[PDB]
Amino acid sequence: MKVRASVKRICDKCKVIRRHGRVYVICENPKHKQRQG
Amino acid sequence: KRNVELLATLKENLERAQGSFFLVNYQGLPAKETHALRQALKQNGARLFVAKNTLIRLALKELGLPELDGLQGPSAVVFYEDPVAAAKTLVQFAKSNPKGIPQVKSGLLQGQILTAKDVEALAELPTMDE
Amino acid sequence: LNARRGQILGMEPRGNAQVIRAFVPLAEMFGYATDLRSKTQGRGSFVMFFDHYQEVPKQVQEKLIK
Amino acid sequence: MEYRLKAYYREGEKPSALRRAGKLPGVMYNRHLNRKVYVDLVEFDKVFRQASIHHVIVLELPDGQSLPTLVRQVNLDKRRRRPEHVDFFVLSDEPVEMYVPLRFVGTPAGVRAGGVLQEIHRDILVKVSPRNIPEFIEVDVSGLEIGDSLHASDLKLPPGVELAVSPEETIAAVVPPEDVEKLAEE
Amino acid sequence: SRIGRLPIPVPKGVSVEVAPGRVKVKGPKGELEVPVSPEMRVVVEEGVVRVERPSDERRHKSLHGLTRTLIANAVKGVSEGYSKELLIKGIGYRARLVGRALELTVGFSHPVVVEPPEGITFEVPEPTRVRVSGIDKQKVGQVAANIRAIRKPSAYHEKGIYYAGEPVRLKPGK
Amino acid sequence: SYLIRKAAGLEKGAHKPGREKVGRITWEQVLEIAKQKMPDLNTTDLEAAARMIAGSARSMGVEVVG
Amino acid sequence: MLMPRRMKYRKQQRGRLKGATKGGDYVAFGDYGLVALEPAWITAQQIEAARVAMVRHFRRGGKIFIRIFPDKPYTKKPLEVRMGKGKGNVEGYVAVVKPGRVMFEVAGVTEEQAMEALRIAGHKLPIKTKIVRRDAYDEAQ
RNA sequence: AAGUCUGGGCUAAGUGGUAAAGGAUGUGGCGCCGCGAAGACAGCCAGGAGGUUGGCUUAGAAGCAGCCAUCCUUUAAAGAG
Ligand SMILES: [Mg+2]
Ligand SMILES: [Mg+2]
Ligand SMILES: [Mg+2]
Ligand SMILES: [Mg+2]
Ligand SMILES: [Mg+2]
Ligand SMILES: [Mg+2]
Ligand SMILES: [Mg+2]
Ligand SMILES: [Mg+2]
Ligand SMILES: [Mg+2]
Ligand SMILES: [Mg+2]
Ligand SMILES: [Mg+2]
Ligand SMILES: [Mg+2]
Ligand SMILES: [Mg+2]
Ligand SMILES: [Mg+2]
Ligand SMILES: [Mg+2]
Ligand SMILES: [Mg+2]
Ligand SMILES: [Mg+2]
Ligand SMILES: [Zn+2]
Repeated sequence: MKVRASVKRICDKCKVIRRHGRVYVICENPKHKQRQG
Repeated sequence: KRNVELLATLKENLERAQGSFFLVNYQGLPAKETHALRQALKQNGARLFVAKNTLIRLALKELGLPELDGLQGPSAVVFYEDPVAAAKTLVQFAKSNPKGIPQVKSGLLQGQILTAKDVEALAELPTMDE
Repeated sequence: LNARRGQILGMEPRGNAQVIRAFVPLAEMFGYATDLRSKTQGRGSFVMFFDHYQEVPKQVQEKLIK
Repeated sequence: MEYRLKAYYREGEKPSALRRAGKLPGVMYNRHLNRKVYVDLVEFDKVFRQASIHHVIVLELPDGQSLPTLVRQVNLDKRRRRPEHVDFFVLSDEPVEMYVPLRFVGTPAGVRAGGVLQEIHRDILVKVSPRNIPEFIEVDVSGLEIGDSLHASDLKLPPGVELAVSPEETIAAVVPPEDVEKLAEE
Repeated sequence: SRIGRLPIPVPKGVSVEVAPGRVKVKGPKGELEVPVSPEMRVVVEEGVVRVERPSDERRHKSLHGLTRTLIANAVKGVSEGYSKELLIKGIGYRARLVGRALELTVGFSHPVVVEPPEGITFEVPEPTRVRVSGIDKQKVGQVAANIRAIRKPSAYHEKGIYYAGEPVRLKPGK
Repeated sequence: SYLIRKAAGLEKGAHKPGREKVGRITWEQVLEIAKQKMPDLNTTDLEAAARMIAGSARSMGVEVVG
Repeated sequence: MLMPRRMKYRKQQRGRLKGATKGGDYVAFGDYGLVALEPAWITAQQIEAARVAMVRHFRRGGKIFIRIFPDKPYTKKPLEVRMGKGKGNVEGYVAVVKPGRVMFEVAGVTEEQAMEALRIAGHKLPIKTKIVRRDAYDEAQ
């Protein structure tokens, strides 16, 4: 997981979800997985 | 709205230029089958008279606005209008039924056909060349 | 061979197998003996002989000069 | 190519108040009259983005009149980049000084080389008759290379329309582009 | 564009009974009770169950689709039933029933024994296929998930417990 | 487009086609390539198998006279 | 980078950043602009950082207009000295910028190419910005 | 000490009750366009093509090392991708 202040879609299979008060970016490519923080 | 208005154009025209236009289900056909029914139905059908391949909604509005028999075959499902009267056929539908009733599974199909100016029934238009 | 600044030259089947030819700097060859064997599950080999001399790119040659 | 726009009269109504109500304060004038007016901001904007200070605008007033106008000047809110006032020039039979669009027909030989056509003048000032107001003024730019230029003298001009600026003025040019190869020394 | 207003086809003969906050789905394979928002109204037609929103704001549109599928999964639950298959891949790895219990052999020094909760049944046809079967779609889903976690699919080899249909994606290992 | 190699002047096209032309053909030598490679295409015309030569006329850069 | 070839006076007082721009508020060269939403002293390094960013995005193409210039000298006392003993030394140059100013404009490049380049350049700048497209309102000025 | 006062609206963070660049399918109100029963958006069932291994390259680059070029054709449709 990348943890950062600016989470972003990185490829077109990336998806911005929002679970339990936090903005995540989930994707089929594990490297693209992001949490905001 | 849209080029669907320029779609009633070519469809009306090329249809109101017939009376014996059949309707097939140009579906499954692969890459070779995509030039099979195409060029061979110009080997028994003059001009570009194999299929016109058009929106089922659009052909319904044509045979309805040009009053041409209102071809109530069953214009649901994949359709493409087998031009027998942009051609020189009627029993050269044998050419379509041939590769159709041979190549792959179900090959080319049928489900409706204007009969000269009338209504060619079910297997009727599918045996009026067999 | 690319990750050693090596420039490729050929591929042919020999004993089949499959033989390659290349231009490669002597410098980036040390223990290529052992890398190849890892890259090919120990099923590959090489022969290697001298050719010529040419330019070292600007951003490497100068480190030697101290 | 001729646009119409509703326009009402105002007296002592605060521009601030009007501006809030979605309305654009303004005035119409010529040699002969001067009236404090206002138009709807949203409607005016839709009109003005094609009309500009080029194509005519006619103001249907609450009394019946329908005066044909040009936009003379528009005052912007510098902070917010939004319009806060319009001057409408009521046209008459007289010749009028105005800005005529330029179409830059052709693709410059300079552009083909990585170059960039800088349209130094996108319109041109002109003496013309309200009846003889053109729409285009076409300019061939295809024959231009890096770095060549045109000078309004090089303009054609339909009959009945007189170049209202000094012919020594420059209109369009082709210059070199931004290049990262230049960054080498930059 | 709407999961909730879609009508729930109730096969014969399973019986949907309605209550405050609950619906009771009884069927050939068992019975299940589905918690339902009191704001939502479940209503029973003929061979069809429907669900209506009291409004068109977020919270209700959200509860809507959920509720119909919650009931529909219970309906399908007691009629056809639910099942997932697990595909054991890997040389040493193989499974078997031991009573009602499932014994996993997956490369650990100890063999692993999973025991089925109420309403869940394990089947071992081939020793490399295991079928978790029950009427609760979510409980079947969970048990399946638990089992698979014992030895998740490797990222370098076709080794571990797999969902049926689960694609085998692999990176090179040097 | 094997046949537009021995009726142009080059064996290898024109390095960077489109701006520099190093050989060309008329509106009928476009047809003799059409005459051979005719069952080779999906068409059955002559000014259709000449538009598929006047469209391969800028891969190598060998333009057309017309 | 940027700085006046020569000045009439070497150091100048600080002043204030009151109000919107005096001018420079409309687009007057390119197709798109980048406009300041807040007041600031923009340093020469900040401008050239923004500039270089845009050329690097275009790489062989487009034209970049710079509509602000750092003519204001920036003074700073030698590190770790006490207060007094005169005004500090000039250490760089800045451009004074109030809301509404157009700082940069691009021309002769696609909409997309202009947008990303202006967006990128804006990140090099110490203030907020909005990108703008040359419209009719601008040409009438 | 004096209203658990009245009416309209928003907020679900205990924000209110300590901060910026910047990031975000949070929520609600606007606005201007686009597609849409001549059937749109989502999922799904077809096809998704030949000249052409596109010129030449590397020993292979054959729609996507890679440069420049980049048309037409059989078409409902299909970018020298
Ligand atoms: Mg980042
Ligand atoms: Mg993206
Ligand atoms: Mg996903
Ligand atoms: Mg504006
Ligand atoms: Mg506005
Ligand atoms: Mg062991
Ligand atoms: Mg699953
Ligand atoms: Mg001071
Ligand atoms: Mg500073
Ligand atoms: Mg910034
Ligand atoms: Mg001025
Ligand atoms: Mg109360
Ligand atoms: Mg918090
Ligand atoms: Mg608090
Ligand atoms: Mg807090
Ligand atoms: Mg918001
Ligand atoms: Mg669809
Ligand atoms: Zn991704």
